[PDB]
Amino acid sequence: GNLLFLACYCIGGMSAIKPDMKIKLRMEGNVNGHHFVIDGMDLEVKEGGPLPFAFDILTTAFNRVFAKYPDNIQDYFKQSFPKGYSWERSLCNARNDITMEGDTFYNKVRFYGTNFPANGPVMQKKTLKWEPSTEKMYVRDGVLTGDIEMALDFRTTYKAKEKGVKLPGAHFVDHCIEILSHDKDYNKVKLYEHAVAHS
Amino acid sequence: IKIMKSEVLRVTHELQAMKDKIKENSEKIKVNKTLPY
Amino acid sequence: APAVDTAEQVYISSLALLKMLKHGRAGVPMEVMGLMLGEFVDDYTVRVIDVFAMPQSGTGVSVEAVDPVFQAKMLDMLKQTGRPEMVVGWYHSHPGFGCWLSGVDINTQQSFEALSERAVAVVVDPIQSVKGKVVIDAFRLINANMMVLGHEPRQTTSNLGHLNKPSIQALIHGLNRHYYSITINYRKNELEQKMLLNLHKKSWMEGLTLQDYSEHCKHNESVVKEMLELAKNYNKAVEEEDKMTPEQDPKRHLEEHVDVLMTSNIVQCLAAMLDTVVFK
Ligand SMILES: [Zn+2]
Repeated sequence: GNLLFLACYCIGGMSAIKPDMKIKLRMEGNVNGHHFVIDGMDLEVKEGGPLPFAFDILTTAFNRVFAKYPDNIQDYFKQSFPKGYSWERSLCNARNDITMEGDTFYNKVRFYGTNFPANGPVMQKKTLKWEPSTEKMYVRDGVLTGDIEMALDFRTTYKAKEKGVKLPGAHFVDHCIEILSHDKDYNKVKLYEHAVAHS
Repeated sequence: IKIMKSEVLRVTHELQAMKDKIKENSEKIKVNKTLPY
Repeated sequence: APAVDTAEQVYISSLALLKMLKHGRAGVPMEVMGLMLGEFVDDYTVRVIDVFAMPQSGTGVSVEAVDPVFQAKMLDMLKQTGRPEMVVGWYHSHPGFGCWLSGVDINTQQSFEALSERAVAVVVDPIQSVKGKVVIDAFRLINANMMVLGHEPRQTTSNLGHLNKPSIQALIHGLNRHYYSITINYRKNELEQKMLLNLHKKSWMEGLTLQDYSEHCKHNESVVKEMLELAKNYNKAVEEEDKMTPEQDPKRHLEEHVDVLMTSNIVQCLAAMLDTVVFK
C-alpha cells in the first residue's frame, strides 16, 4: 500500500536518413505467359526466369538515350529533351512510362503481347541475328510515325513531352540492334543499340 | 432587362473562370497533400 | 577524342545569382529548381545570363519537375521581351545538404546533357549562404566509359581549374567520380555594382545629422568610465611589467576605446560646426 516508488529512465536513440533515391531502369511485360521484369546497357532479368520465348521478341524495347542524327536531319530525339520522348511500339505492343513509385525513379518500358502462335519462331528460342533495318520516319497526324520492316511491321509513334518541337521531314534511319553478349540461360545479357540517321 | 442580361452574362462568365480556378486549387492541394503523412 | 578543359568557367550574372538565392530561400525547407538561360560562348566558357524559377511540384527536383508547357511558354515570352537565350542548364537548392548531386540529381543532369553536351547543373545551399560566403557549386558529369578506361575526366592546360579545393562533403557524394566541379565566376559590370551600391548608400543627409546630443553625452560618459577602469587595469598590469623579464590586454582595449572616442567626438564636433556655418 505505502509503495511510493521512484522512477528511472532509459532513453532510446532514434534516427534515420533517406539516401539518394536510386533510379532502377526496369522493364516489365506479360507478352505470352510470364510477367517478366528485367533490370538494366547490361541486361539482367529480375523476375521471370529463363524465358519460354526468345529474347529477341522483346529486345527492340530498350529516354536518356537517342539515335545519332546528322546536322542536316532535325534531331527530334535530341531537342525533345530534357523531358524526353514517349513512344508507342507495335510489334504485341510496347510503351515507355516514367513513374515515381516508392523511392525509385521508374523508367518502365512496359511490354505486352497476345496472339502467340503455338509453334511460332519466337518461342523456340531460335535466333540468327537482326539484320540492319531502315525505319522511314514521317508525320501522319501530328505524330512522328516510324515505319520499319522487321528482319531477322513496326509502327513506332514518338511524342515529345515538349509539344512544341518541330517535326523532322520523312527520313530513313538505319538501326542495327544485335544481342552482343549473353548466357544460354539468358540472365546476364549485354545489348547493342547502335543506330544512325540517313537522309 | 438589357443591363440585367448584361449582369447575367458577366456573372456566368466569372463562374466559368472560377470553376477552372477551383480545379487548379484542387490540383495543387492534391500536389501538396500527397500521402505519406 | 575531345576532352573538356579544366579551365572552363561558368560566368553567372549578378541577376542570375540573386534570383537563384532568392528562389532557393523562398522554398526552404523544400528543394526548388529552375532553368538557367545563357549561352555557351566557347569550349571554355558557359555564360549564365539569367535564370527563371519553376513551379514547385510534389515530385521534388527531377526531370518530371520541368513542366514542358511552363518552360516553353516562359522561353517564348522572354524571347518576346528580348531575352532569347537558350536553356544553358538547370539549378536546384540543397538546403543544408551542401553542394553536390544525388543519384536523382545525376539523373536529371544526364537528361539535360542529352539535350546538349555542354550543360551545367549548378546547385545552391540557401541556408548555408549566410551573409558573406555563398555556398554554390556547378558540376557537369563524367561519362562512365571515360572513367572506366582510366583516362582523366578533364584535360588540364592551366592552373585555373585548381585554384579552389573540392569539399569533403561533395567528394563523398560522388565528386570527381561521376561529376566534376566547374569553377564559377561572377560577371559584375560597373553599372550593376553601382546599382547594388545603393542598398546601403546612406544618404546626403546622415552626413550632416548630429547625434542626439543627450545620447552623445551619455555614450561619452559610459565610454570614459570604461576607459577609466581600463586605465586602472593598465596601470596594474604595467606595474607587473617591471618585475617580469621577457616571459586580454588592458592596453589593447584601452586603445580601442580611445579610437572610438576620438572618432565619435571628432565627427560630432566637425558635423556640428559645419552645420552651424552652412545653415546660416
Ligand atoms: Zn538534389
